[PDB]
Amino acid sequence: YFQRSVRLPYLRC
Amino acid sequence: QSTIEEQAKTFLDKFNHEAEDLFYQSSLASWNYNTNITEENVQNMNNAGDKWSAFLKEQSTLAQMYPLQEIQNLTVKLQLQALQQNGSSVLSEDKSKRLNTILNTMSTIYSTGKVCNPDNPQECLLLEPGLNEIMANSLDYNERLWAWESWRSEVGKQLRPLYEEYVVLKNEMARANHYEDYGDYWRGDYEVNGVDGYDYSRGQLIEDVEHTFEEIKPLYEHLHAYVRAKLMNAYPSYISPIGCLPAHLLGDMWGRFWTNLYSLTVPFGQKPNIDVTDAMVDQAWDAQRIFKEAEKFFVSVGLPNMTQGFWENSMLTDPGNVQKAVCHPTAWDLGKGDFRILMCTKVTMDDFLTAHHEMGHIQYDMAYAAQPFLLRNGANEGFHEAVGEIMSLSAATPKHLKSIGLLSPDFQEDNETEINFLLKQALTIVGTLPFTYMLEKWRWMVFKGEIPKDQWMKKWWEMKREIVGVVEPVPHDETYCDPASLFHVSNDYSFIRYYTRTLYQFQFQEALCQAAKHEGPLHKCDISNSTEAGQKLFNMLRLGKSEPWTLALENVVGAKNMNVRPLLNYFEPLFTWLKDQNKNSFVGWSTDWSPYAGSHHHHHHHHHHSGLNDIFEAQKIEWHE
Ligand SMILES: *[C@@H]1O[C@H](CO)[C@@H](O[C@@H]2O[C@H](CO)[C@@H](O)[C@H](O)[C@H]2NC(C)=O)[C@H](O)[C@H]1NC(C)=O
Ligand SMILES: *[C@@H]1O[C@H](CO)[C@@H](O)[C@H](O)[C@H]1NC(C)=O
Ligand SMILES: *[C@@H]1O[C@H](CO)[C@@H](O)[C@H](O)[C@H]1NC(C)=O
Ligand SMILES: *[C@@H]1O[C@H](CO)[C@@H](O)[C@H](O)[C@H]1NC(C)=O
Ligand SMILES: [Cl-]
Ligand SMILES: [Zn+2]
Repeated sequence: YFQRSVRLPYLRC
Repeated sequence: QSTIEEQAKTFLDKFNHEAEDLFYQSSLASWNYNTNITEENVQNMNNAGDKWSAFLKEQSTLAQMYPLQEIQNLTVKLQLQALQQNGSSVLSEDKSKRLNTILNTMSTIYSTGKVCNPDNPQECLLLEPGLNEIMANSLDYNERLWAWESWRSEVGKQLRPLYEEYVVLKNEMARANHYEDYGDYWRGDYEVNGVDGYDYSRGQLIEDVEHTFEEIKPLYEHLHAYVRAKLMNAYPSYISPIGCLPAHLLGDMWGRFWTNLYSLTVPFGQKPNIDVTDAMVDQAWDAQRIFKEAEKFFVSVGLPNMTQGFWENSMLTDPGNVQKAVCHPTAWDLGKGDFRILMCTKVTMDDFLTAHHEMGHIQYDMAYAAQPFLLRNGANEGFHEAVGEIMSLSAATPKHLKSIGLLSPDFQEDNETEINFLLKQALTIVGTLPFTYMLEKWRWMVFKGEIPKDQWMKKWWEMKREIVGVVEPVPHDETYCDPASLFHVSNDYSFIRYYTRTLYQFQFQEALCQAAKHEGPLHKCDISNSTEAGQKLFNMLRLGKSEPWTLALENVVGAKNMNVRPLLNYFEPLFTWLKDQNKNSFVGWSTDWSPYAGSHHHHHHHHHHSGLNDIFEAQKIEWHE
């Protein structure tokens, strides 16, 4: 899960 | 030639155009993996993850050129401030690879992990949907206990070593960014600085969570005791009337929600079933119907329709035995007017309410689409979840279920349907707050180093027993990693957002119903057909993350912080009725009684009436006013 966040750009599906 | 602020305007516009293009591309790759699970798609998704995280590293490095104390324009200063966060990139190229591999290994262990019938090795069951089917629908203490223990010893034990290493690396990353520990890093989401009276410090969050939890505790005590008495009616020899509920008998794999217990706990089952699942199947609703109905709910309050792209592109059902999908309800904002929802919609009230929740996410996204890139976000991790939850608060009311033909036209409100409804809601909403607080406090304690590794599981179950009133049916040594048996733990998601969300939503529902001119208790409110309330909501939604969550909250509800007051008012009739119900029962739980070590075949006693006389006296004195 790609996000518009710098701290957390990518989150595990 | 050019001042820092003009330089920064230029930099941010370059960043925004490239970031929009790249983010849309990467999100398309993510969509491909989540709808079509293939290695070709994993490879593309991972490649895009590299491109994207590396891009944000470069742009974060570039954003440090422009000092924040040389910036007048606030819209510029906020963007730069967000960009100046180092994130997890601070680690070495070696350790970053190791932590990424750990995260992937844990996520794969969770999603691929399967337990097989001991008598039939060739036939196995995955967590989704095979094991969940049991933990939701089974009534067998032994089948449920098998599934629960099996999952925690087959896949949990695989996760223990990885989680230990993961904690070490996460804490290295957090301290390298001048947080105390990874838990403090996570609490950083709720941080506010430089907004004068709207500031909020990271340690302040724990204080507010625990202070608000206090007032949840009595209601939870009483709901838990009523649920205990009802679960005794269904598992006769396996529950003590003074003990924590066994973990495997709670409605899902963890007791994260007590929602599926409703069929057993229904107060007045003679009255029509407020769970419209049965009605949903007698009316042959498919998934398309569920989402169209939700759309109608949003248009009714003056919000827009779903885009042509939404109906074209969304995957609203499980796509068949051929191609596997990630069946986790999610709302997709990819930019360029592209909004989707991925949900493997089942014909149940659970997915009806979820559909409303996830479409509420799409409303928040569509509202703040006009904001600059990094500010196209909620005011904190709990805001999106609260937005989703209030929609289900309206959708779940019997009033509303009647107006959409799930409850018959000759459906009368009464005391008993009101109690039915409040009990069900509390099963979903109150039952998860101790679960969530306990889990997150365990994690926070682990990351701060208050819990050594020799006492990971010991303390996990101490805290389940104490905070939640749930007891393991099987003793668990440190080879177990029970917390990582939940997705949010092994896939590296913060979890306190569900507690904060849960308070926000009622705070929101209060304010909106005032805007809707609702006379009546907060739990009979349905905001449908009120553009006035929809307007009041949209004003906050289009803001996005343009201003901090203290102010974003205050603008709608009038307070700068989390409030538990509305939540108690929502459930007050049920609090009264539950207290009356428990009048002759016990309330609370012993931390010491356990399924495996609480049984005693009462062959011979020592006193005439055992201690029951003393127990009556001691309980009289115990609850004395
Ligand atoms: C919101 O308003 C709509 C439009 O009036 C309601 O839909 C009507 O409901 C009545 C019953 O009250 C039916 O007799 C009509 O046939 C319905 N018309 C349409 C076009 O749907 C809807 O029930 C209202 N919902 C709420 C929650 O107030
Ligand atoms: C801040 O910059 C934006 C463009 O990035 C501009 O539209 C806006 O007017 C500026 N605000 C102020 C107060 O100058
Ligand atoms: C880390 O972030 C700070 C500001 O948050 C920045 O000054 C620094 O250059 C970054 N990188 C480090 C400390 O290596
Ligand atoms: C939403 O779509 C309906 C048709 O399904 C249309 O009548 C209505 O005007 C639309 N609302 C908005 C706000 O575009
Ligand atoms: Cl557990
Ligand atoms: Zn959601």
